Parts: sequence; C-alpha cells; structure tokens
Amino acid sequence: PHSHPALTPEQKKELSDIAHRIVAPGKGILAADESTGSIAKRLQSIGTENTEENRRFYRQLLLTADDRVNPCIGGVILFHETLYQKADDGRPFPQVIKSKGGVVGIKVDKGVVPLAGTNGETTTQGLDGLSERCAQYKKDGADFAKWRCVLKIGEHTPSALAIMENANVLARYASICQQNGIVPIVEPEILPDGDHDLKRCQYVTEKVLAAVYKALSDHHIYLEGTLLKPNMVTPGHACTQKYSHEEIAMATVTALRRTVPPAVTGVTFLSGGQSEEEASINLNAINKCPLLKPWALTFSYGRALQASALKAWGGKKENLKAAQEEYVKRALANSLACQGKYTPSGQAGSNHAY
Amino acid sequence: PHSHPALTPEQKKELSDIAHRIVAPGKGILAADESTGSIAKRLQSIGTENTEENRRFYRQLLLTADDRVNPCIGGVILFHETLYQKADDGRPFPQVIKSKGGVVGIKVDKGVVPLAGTNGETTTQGLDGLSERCAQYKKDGADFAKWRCVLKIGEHTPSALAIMENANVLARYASICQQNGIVPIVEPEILPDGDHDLKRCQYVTEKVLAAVYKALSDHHIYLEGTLLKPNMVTPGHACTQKYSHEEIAMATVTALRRTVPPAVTGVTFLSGGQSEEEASINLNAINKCPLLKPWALTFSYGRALQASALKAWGGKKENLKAAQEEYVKRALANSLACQGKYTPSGQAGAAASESLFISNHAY
Amino acid sequence: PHSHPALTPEQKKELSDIAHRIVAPGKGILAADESTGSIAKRLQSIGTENTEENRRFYRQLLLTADDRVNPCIGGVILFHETLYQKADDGRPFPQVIKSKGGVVGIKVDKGVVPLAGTNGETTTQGLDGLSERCAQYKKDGADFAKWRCVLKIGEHTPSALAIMENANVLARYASICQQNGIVPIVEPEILPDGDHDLKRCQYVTEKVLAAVYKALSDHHIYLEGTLLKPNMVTPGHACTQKYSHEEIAMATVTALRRTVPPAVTGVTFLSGGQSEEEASINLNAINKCPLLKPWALTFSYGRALQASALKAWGGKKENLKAAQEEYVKRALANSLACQGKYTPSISNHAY
Repeated sequence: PHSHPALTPEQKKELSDIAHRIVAPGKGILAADESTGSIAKRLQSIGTENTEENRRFYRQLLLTADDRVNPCIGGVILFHETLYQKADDGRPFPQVIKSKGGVVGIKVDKGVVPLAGTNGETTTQGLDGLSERCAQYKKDGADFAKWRCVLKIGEHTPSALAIMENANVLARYASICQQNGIVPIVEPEILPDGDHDLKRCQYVTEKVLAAVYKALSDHHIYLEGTLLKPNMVTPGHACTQKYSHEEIAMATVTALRRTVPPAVTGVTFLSGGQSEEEASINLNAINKCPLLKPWALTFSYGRALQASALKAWGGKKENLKAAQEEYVKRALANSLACQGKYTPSGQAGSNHAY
Repeated sequence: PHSHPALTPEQKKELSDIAHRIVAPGKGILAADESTGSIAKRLQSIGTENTEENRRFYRQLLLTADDRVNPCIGGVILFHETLYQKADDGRPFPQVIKSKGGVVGIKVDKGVVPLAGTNGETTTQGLDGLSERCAQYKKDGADFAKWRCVLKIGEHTPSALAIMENANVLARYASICQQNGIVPIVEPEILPDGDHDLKRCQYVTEKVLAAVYKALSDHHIYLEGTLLKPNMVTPGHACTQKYSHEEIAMATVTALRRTVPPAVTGVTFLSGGQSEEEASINLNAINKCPLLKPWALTFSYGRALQASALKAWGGKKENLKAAQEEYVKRALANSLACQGKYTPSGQAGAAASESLFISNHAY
Repeated sequence: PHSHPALTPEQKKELSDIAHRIVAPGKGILAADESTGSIAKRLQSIGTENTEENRRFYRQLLLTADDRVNPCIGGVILFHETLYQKADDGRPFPQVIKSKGGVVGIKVDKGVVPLAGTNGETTTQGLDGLSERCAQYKKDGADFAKWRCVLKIGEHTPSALAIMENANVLARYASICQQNGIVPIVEPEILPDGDHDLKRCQYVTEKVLAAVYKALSDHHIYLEGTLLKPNMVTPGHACTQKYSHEEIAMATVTALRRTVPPAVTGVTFLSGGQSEEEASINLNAINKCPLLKPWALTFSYGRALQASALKAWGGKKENLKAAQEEYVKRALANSLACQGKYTPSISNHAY
C-alpha cells in the first residue's frame, strides 16, 4: 500500500512526449520490423533472393519515400538489423526516419514459445537482458519498442493461463522499457483465425484487454507513457455471417471503451491480414464511430502499408519510384483514416446491442 | 475446465523416477553451481585467484571425493562451465557424478534483475531459449535443473507484486524443464537478511509457498516430478531473540505442512548462511520434528558443505586429500541429519561453526 | 508482509482439537442437515407428511440408534430446526449426540444463487450475519459448520469466475467460523452429472482444490482447524467408459495429494448420490490406495447412511428398530471403510 516511484517527473515527461509524438493527429506507425524469417516470405512472394542487401534496399525504399509521408508517419518500427543499416548516402536509417519527423522504434521480443498444458497456446519470450538492450537501443536512436503476444480464439482458448501469462509478460516488458526511456507498445494480438462471429471476438478482446491493464497496474506501469496495439474487433476469417465496417467499428470502439483507461495515449491497430483498403476503411469507420474515444485511434500497419509497394518493386531497382508511390498512397490514405477524413476519393472530401 | 495433457504417462514416470532418486533416503544434494563471479569470491577468500583451472580443480576436488559420499549424495548441481569440464583422467564431470551414483543437475537461471516500482525487490530472468538449453543439457547428462528467485523480509517486502511475479516465473521455468525430461527444483528463497523474528519468517514463508504452488498449478506443473528448495524457517540474521533447534524445526515443518502438497517428491533446504554445523543440526531437528511429513526432507547445501573444504584446500594441490576429507565429513553428517540420525561430536572444527552469512547472496 | 494474528494459540488449540475428534480413526460424519424442502422428497418417497413432528421423529430415530454407532460417528451435521429439538425423554438432540461421543455440526449456508453471465453456474450465499449466528450456535451446542458450494463439469464449466468466486466465499465462511470457535468444513462439490470421464473429473477437482486452498491462504485460514468435504473423483453419471473402485480411488487420492496441504486435519467425502454400498466400497478402496495420505480419509454421508433406514421406517413408529438397524449397519460398514477393512457383503503415473 506504499508507493515506490518507478519513474521520476522527468522520466514520465520524456515517455509521455514520445508517446504523443508517435500518435499526433493524422500520424500512424509503419510496421517494418519483419524479422529475417517473415521477410523471407515477403521477398519470395516477389521472387527476390533474401539477402541482406535486398532487405536494406527494400527498407530504404520505404524509409526514404518523399516528404508526403512525413505528416503521415509518426513512428517506424524496425527490426534489429535495419536499425544499424544505412541509406545509400551513408546516413543511418534512424537518422533518415528522424529527419522526416518520425520516431524510431525497435522490436525487442524474441518470438512466441509454446505453453505446455494448453491447446496450442503460446506466450512470448525476450525478457532476458532486455534492460541492457533497451539502454543500447535508446542510445542508438530508438524511443519506443514493440513486443508481440499472440492469442487465439478456439473452443478452449484464450484459456485462463494464456491470458494471465501473456498479460504478465507484457507488463514485465513494459516495466523494463520505461526504466530505459523507451515507450513500450503493448501488443496483445488476438488472431482473427476461426469461424467465430463478431460478438465472440468483442467478448474475448474485452476480457483480454482487462487482464492486460490490470497486469500493467500491478507492475506499476505508467500508462501515459505507453501505446496499445490491439486487433480490431472483427469476425473470424472463416465466419459465415457478414458485417459492415460500421458494425466492426462499433464493436471495436465499444470493446476499447470498456477496458482501455483514458490515460493510455494511443491505440495503434494492427491490420492482421486485412487488405490495404480494408484496413483503411475500417480505421476510418472506427474514427467516425459516434462514441466518445479518449485516446488516439490510428494505425501500425505492416502489409496494409507495404503490400502494393512490395509487388510494384518486384525486386527490380528500376521500379523504385513506382514502389514508393504505392507506399506513399497508403500512408496518405491511412493518415486521413486515423482522422476519419478518409474517402475512396482521396484528399478531397444502437450500441446497447454490443 | 479442459485437460490438455502436458506430459504423457511415460514422461511423468521419467520425471518421477528422477526426482525420487535425487532425494532417496539418506541422500542429499551438493550445490556447486556458483557462477564464475560468485565462486571468484570464494577462491578469493582463500588467497586463490579465480582462473578456469582453479575452478576446475576445486570442483574436481569435491566431485571425486572417496566412495563414502556415494550414499550421501543423490545429486550435484553444476554451473554451465563445470558441466563441460573434465577430470584429470579425461572423464567429463557429469560422467564422474553418475559413476558415483549421483544425478547431474544444472543451474539455468540468469540471475536476478530489479523490479521497477518496488523497494529493492527482484525477480529472476533466464527463460529465453530455455527449452533448447534444457534439451542440450539433457543430452549432455543433466537430469534436473535449478532456478533461484530471491525475496527479502522488510517493512514492505516481500510485496504482492514480488511474490506473484517470482511465483509465476518459477512456474514458467518448471513448465519448460518438464517438457524436456528435466526435473525442476523450484527455489523461492526468502533471505534471512534482517532482524525479524521466527514467526515473521514463518508467516512470509507460508504466503510465498502458497503463491508458489498456486502458480505451479495454474501452469499445469507435475508436482511429483519436482523438488522444492526453500529456506528453513528461522529468525532474521540480526534478530535479537534466540530460538532452539526444535523451534526452528517446528516453524519450518509447520510452514511446509500448511503449503506443500504431498505430491511434491521432496524438499531440499538451502543452508542460507548457516554454519555447516548449524545447517546439519537444524536439518536433523526438522527430520525429528513430531509432525507428519509426507515428503523427503533433505539438503541441497552450497556453503554448508564447502566451508571447511575450501579452508582446508587453501588453493594448494598438496591439500587435496585434506580438503576432500572435510567435504566427506560434512556430507556424512548431513546424510544422517536427513534421517534424524545426526548427533554432533567435536571434530567439525571452528570452520564448521563459523557463520557463512552473505547479504543478498547472489550466485 | 506483516502478520496480524487472526487467532490466538488457545483458539487454534480449540479448533484443532475439535477438528481431530470429528475424524478420529474409524470415525465419520452423519449428514442429517436436510432442510424442510430438501427432506420433502425423502418423506414423500415413503408417503410421510412433511411435518416438523415426523422430521423430529426421523432425526430422533437416527440420533438415538444404539451404542454400536458411537465409535463410528465422530460428528453429526444438523439443520437449524433440529439443533433446537428434543428427544421424547426431553434431552436436547445436541446432548444426545455428545453423550454418544459425537460432535455437533450445523449447516450455515443459505443455498446457491445463480452467477449471472455464466452457463448456469452458481455461488452460495449465507455470509450475512453469519458471525452472530455462529456465536449463537456455538453457545447452543455446535462445534463445526457446513457450507456447500456447487460446481458442474460442462462444456465451458466450471469457469474461471465460478471457481474463483466459490473459492472466495468458502474462505469468508471459514474465516467467520474460526472467529467463533466453530470448525468450518469446506465443501467444494463438483457434481457427478454429465458424461465426462475419470480424467476430466480428476483434472477439474485438482484445479478447484488448488483454488480453494489459495483462497484459504489469502483469507488467513488456520488449516489445522478445518476439514475438507470434496467429491470423490469419479466419472460422470452418463459416462460410457467404466472403471474399477481401485481406479477411482487412485484418481481421488492422487488429486488430493496434489492440492490438499498436509496441515488439513481431515477429508470427509460427500456421498453425492452414490448408493450406500457404492459409497462404502469406494471409501474402502480410497483408504487402501497404496499412496501416502497425510490426512484422515473418512465420510460425511447423507443418503449413503440413511437410504435403507428411511425405507425401513416408512413413517411407522413400530418400525423404529428395523430402521435403526439399517442405519447402524451402514455406520458399521463405513467405519470399517475409512479404515480400509470393509467388504461389500507403488505410485501409478497414469493419473
């Protein structure tokens, strides 16, 4: 019942300023932190040898897009490798991002591991020596981090154990980050896999987020110095019943209003499989939802921002401008969506049953 | 409400058989898993410099004592380095341990780290890639592991968070070990640091263990395939009030009977700074306590089994036989103590009666 | 991290002594705490009007059975009404029970109530004014109480909420009881209904019991001064797979060894609708199970001890002797069962 301040007024201030910059009006996050494992699938999809040079050139392609993306990208999440790579001009990628007004972020988890005794459920590792890594990363240009936990809806999941364990590990990770000046982005992703309907996802999301925030509270986490990266509340991929973006938005916002304390600075949704347009439309619907939303509701997209750019590139250097144009467009479309000003046009423009 | 078997019957049998072998009647554990930075302080206290060879020699000195320790030692806990070292005859240390009827154990935690928002409290790290390490250690002769969490008694400690967190990580560690055929030794140590009395320590111990076993249940841990390494219940190192060995034994067994399920194959106490003699006398009293004890109550001493040995070695090869003799004597004493058959003499020396206390013991 | 003594050494001694006397070697508990509406079905099956008088006579019939039951009965659970009734000779029932070497118990819960948001799960009520009630019952001859929580094995049950809430209310009830010198018997009954097998039941029993003991620890319960009344681990009623009494015994003892601290003074299994014979045979098997059991393993039977006695009685006073002979016989059988010496007429890792 006694307070033992984990952070000083100055440390809190720094964390809060960073979190706010990442989600400033009209800004979102570019999820370009794909590990060498997932980046292999990306490069293969366009027939491109997964070499370090190719990965650099590709990340360089997104990071050096023209100034149009500046007011769109509040932050960029990088994989360890990329954080130390440089642009052709010799500029460290973190410097590239900063000079364009973006905050640098780094993925710090070490993947999921199987939770024994459960039906295929997992937790996430990566806490060992995390404090030293954050201290280094901070010094090397990063101001926020990313840790991903994965939960799945099934006949017996998310189980009590999975919810509790994942919520606890996220708290530990957030705790270590704040001690090192790094704003932690809490990502408790509930996969969309399955044939469950919309209200099933809203139910599970509500229970998961409540556990997450109780856990952050127990570990004395400074909420204003954090961000939330959840799944939007949608029906299962295999769900036979169909819904409208207004329904998805109402369910999403409702689930958040019931669990996410207003102190949390911002919600940066993950696209989790949605098409580039789908992710933008849904995001726009969420911001236009007629309910009180006390936190920024923006994006933290990977493929929803890179899909077209990746294909337009095809690994061919002569397609650089074409590939960047595609990315720029998604950045602009999502910049409008996170403000609710999105339209297929472009720059020119109950709840009791939940 | 639905069982998703973590272990097959065959896996359980292997874990259960391993755990029982380690704490078979009359047998205990030698804790020689001190980290390079910890063992360095030991060798330093005897004018010996911390070098790979010195560390090897000392461990060999302990692991190759005469066949008299065989009945006394059920298992030996080693640090990563020692596990891959060899004896003068070329035999890997794990092989030496087995040839003497002992089970090989390995420490897998990566030390404690501070918990933000608390008053100097910690939790322990070491889960990352633990599964793969356990599979490798298993292949290299290890059958059980050890992980150490440290809690302290103070005005606001252990806190709710500290207790919950430490219990949860121990459970995660235990879960990964059993998935790799390794018996996890759960060590939730409550330091003796402080001036609190016996009942203060009994209360804290009961809360800690209750929390430990609820977490182990939550994580689907096979208790029969585990061992517990708790602190004995004693007053603070700086406590003014005095207690008899019978009182410490009563408080200890009472605390355990109130929190440890009968399924737990055994309890292997840490010496925690108690003198070699004091550690043996209490273990003896514990086993003589007039209460029902559904689990083996033995030792897992680090300091309490090496105080005299180190001093007798002093870092000189010619003192090899002398140092080993001191080790064998402590092991023999403790072998009896865990059977309630230990009766002090007067040959242990002043070394066995010396306090081995170390503030916030880290290793 | 600081202790605030809930009980004094004297209070602990009293509770501990009461707990031990109830489950002393060979002794068990007669569960005769059926309420008016709960006993209605019994009397109906024997065309006996449910009046206070017939209930008094029926209870008198059991409580005054000959001295052969004395070493068999360590305690008798009474319903409020009965605690205040007297035998024909004018002796209050509590006196009768105590004269025969038994301890008097009293049911204190006020029934189960539905837990909203769940698939038909419940919690139990009865905490309101419980302290005042315990002090009064203690003064009126009672030394232990009974409070029943019910859980069911289903598709989504027992859920985390059901488990947590029932564990918590049980702890509150235990806490209040111990403050009034009453030994609380903790009863987290997992119904046998359903088609689940033996493994399903064992798993749920283990999770439920683990939750019960954590709650008890959190509420500072003196375990030595308590008793546990759990369901035996058995397959569901609609289970097609069949098992031997040695198997359910192994599953029962294994579940208990993994969750019940040795400090608990005793385990008094509930009959849970099993037949008089099945309940006895199972308890016997449980006691013969080749595993270490650090607590007494006895009974707390209702119909398992009354079934034949009730039919023999039939509401006819001239049947007094025949009916008592039936109860006495089951009391003798179960006394032998909790000692593993009853006849109908190594650690296994497969659990």
